[PDB]
Amino acid sequence: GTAENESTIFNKSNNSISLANSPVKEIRRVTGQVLIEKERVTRGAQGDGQDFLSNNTAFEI
Amino acid sequence: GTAENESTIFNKSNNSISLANSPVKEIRRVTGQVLIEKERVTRGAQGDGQDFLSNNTAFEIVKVWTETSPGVTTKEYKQGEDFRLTDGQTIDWSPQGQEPSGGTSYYVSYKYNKRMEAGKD
Amino acid sequence: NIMRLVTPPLNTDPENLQLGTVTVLPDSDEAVCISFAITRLSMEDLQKVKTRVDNLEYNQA
Amino acid sequence: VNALDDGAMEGQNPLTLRSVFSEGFISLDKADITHPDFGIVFSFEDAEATLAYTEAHIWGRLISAPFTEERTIYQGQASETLNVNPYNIPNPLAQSFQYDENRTISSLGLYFASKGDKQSNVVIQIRGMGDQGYPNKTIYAETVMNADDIKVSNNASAETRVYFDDPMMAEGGKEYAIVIITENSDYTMWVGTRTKPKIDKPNEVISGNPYLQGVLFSSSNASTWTPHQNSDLKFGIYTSKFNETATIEFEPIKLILDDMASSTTFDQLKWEPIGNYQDLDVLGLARQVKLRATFESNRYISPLMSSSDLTFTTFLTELTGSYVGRAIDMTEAPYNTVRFSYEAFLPKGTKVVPKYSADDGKTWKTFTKSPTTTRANNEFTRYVIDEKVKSSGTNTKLQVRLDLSTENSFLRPRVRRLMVTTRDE
Amino acid sequence: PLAQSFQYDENRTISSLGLYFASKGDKQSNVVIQIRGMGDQGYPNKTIYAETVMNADDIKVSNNASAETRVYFDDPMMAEGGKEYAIVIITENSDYTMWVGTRTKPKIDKPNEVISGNPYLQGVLFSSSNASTWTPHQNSDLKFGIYTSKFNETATIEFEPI
Amino acid sequence: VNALDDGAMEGQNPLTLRSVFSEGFISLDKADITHPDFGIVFSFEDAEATLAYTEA
Amino acid sequence: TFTKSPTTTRANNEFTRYVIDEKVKSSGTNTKLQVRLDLSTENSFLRPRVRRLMVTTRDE
Repeated sequence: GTAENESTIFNKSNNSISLANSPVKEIRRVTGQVLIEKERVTRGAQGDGQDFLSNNTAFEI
Repeated sequence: GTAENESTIFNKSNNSISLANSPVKEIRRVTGQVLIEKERVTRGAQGDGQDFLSNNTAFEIVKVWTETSPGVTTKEYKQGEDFRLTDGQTIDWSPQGQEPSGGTSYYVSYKYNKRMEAGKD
Repeated sequence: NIMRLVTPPLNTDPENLQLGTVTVLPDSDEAVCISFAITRLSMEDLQKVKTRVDNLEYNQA
Repeated sequence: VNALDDGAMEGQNPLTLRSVFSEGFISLDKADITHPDFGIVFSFEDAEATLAYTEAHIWGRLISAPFTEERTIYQGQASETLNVNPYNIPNPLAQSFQYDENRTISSLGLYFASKGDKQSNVVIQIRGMGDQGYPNKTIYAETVMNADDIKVSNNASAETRVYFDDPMMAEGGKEYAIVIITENSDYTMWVGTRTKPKIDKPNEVISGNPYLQGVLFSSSNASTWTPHQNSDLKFGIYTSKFNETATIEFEPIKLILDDMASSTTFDQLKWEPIGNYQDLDVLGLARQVKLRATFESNRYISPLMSSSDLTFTTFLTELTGSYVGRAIDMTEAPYNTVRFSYEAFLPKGTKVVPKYSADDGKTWKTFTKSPTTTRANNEFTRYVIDEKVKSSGTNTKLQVRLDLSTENSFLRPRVRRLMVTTRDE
Repeated sequence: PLAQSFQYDENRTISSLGLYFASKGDKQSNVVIQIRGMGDQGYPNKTIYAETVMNADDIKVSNNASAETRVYFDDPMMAEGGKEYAIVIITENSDYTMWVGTRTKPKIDKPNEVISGNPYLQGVLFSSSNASTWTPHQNSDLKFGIYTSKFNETATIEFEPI
Repeated sequence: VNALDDGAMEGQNPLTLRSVFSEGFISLDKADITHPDFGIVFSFEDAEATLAYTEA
Repeated sequence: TFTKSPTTTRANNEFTRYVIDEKVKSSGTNTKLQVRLDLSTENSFLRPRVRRLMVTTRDE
């Protein structure tokens, strides 16, 4: 069996989270929202242009 | 090339969202938080048991209540002493508090991640 | 299927008698065996069943 | 059959009869009274279930009444005023009665000395009497009377009439008690007391008991009743007798020349305007046209509808709903055959569709077989279905349902004595 | 004997009762406290769900209805929602009195104030000469208090040092 | 199951269901309270039975 | 005393249903029945509780 999008609200006070199905073979992906502090950027030479971040999955600044 | 977990905040004022890469072949999967209102659930026969929701990707319970007539709330159940969410699949009545009577039916409202369907959603 | 939902295969071939069902736990040596074979009833058993019906209607009265 | 009369079921993990389910319609315990399709009202005195009216501009007149009322019980002597809530005035009442025969109670007569403001209301109920001669918690009828409907007078002359949406069938030899409840502290009623002067004739005094077979009661919580042996309310009970047929005429009223074809198409004995129509016409193009409706009357006609004045919108309403029983766990008794039995009374333009679920109401099935019919009485007919619901394998759950619907408000179906049994064959 | 009816709108676990006595008998006297069910017609029945014996020393008294004697039962009383139950107080001694609140009467500690409404609307004071036939007092109710409990995960006892 | 909810039994020569016995713990009629080993106490509100405290 | 171990089914958070089905007599038939339950505790605070006792007999 495959489970996808299995979900939990994370707590700072309790890091551990459980999986619903007991006999787990392997985990394909764990993912969640992460906050980065103080990343360096250099401004591109074109006027009014685009500067790229270190990750391609950003969604609020 | 493969793009995964391409992220965009959904705004009620503008339903459209753009894809970053131009020459798109196929969309593997679209997934978003959805709210269900007034899902009917039937209370199982084991006391202090678990009742299964219609979707196995739930994560928060908004309201659990009964009505004798449309829009008249007969009782509302208090999360954390009457019931709790378990495994993201079930309302669990193992807490000390009140529960719906065995084999009766009641309403649940909850949030879940829905895999969206092309043409339909 | 998952252990909560798993069920034995459905068969109606008259040329076979079912003896029972074996359930194997997911990735384990352990298995649960149950026998369900359709056993006969002898005339003594049927008379005993008739007496039990007699006692039932007596208790109903 | 024995389970039909048991009438009670535990709230949490109930012991439940395997392969048996029955509903005597004598308690709410069997019913799933919070399912979104649930829409019945109960009549515990008759052990019957039915539909109540719901309100979901030409006016109509009831020329021929479906029944004629008669005042069988009337206690007229009055001497004093008693507050409806004596034990909570800063700084409920009942009155018992009985009949020697089976009578159909259609309406009640009461006399109020004073009332509250416009927004206040009074709840009128009929409750049964226990073996020890006191009111019980069972309620056979209930209605809400606003202040404008409650007439008042300073000489016990004004008689406010109370009507119920379902008639009260009073069995002979059984005591019943009228019950009057209101949260307001500014409601009073006339009461006749022995040895006191009459209000309108002080020269005379109430010599004997006002009503010998009844007793006035008072209570601070509508549970513990204090009797007043020497006092009885001033009240009158009306009993009705239904007739063969009833008639309505709508006051004289889409394109006027054409619309008569549409009108006469829809108005039909087996379409939504069931009432066997007739029509009087002037000159074709006239907006002045007079429609007339007629139906076969019966003993279950609502006294409220009969008393109240109609419209073409309130009339010709589809009342609908369901009975739905609590789901039953048959894990220890799997089944594949079901015997569905019930008695239903079906007036013109009514239906009763039995259903079951093998999955806690996640889907609903319908029987393919037609029921065999046996007549129970003049009204009710017994419908029985015996079908092998599953060709192979066995179900492990059962939930039972009955869907009631109408074509108009006056004619409604009734059901009773529902019994469902399951087998493995 | 006297009794006082009460009810709850939910299932509650009754753990103890609170009563107020104006006077008591001698050392050897005792009072039997019981919880009995309420019949369909709003009167106490013969069924007894709890019973205990309170000695004179356990019965606190006061001249201003300030002393509260606490009654505990060996088994908790599970009160079902929507059902009426009646505390019952029985004693053979004729020197036992209790405070009662009656509508329109002055309060003991505040004579300037009077009990305007019913003291407890959903209950009725009862009296009987044999604990079978009860005469209700609609305008009066006992001064009492009922305690309900919520159980926790674990309990711990500590003993004095050896 | 039906007999579980009866809770009534006659003293002298009671009619009893053949091959059936059930106790609802709602009345003393079914119980042999005079037995030497009888030391259980009923809780009719819960229809349960348990043990009362005894110092010895 | 019964030689078989009971089969267990859960009722609610506290109680558990114990069921025993045993051929008490190999040959012949009994003519009397008297049901008994023996309760015991290790301390005063923790005690057992029993309910819904049902006993039925058969001839097989």
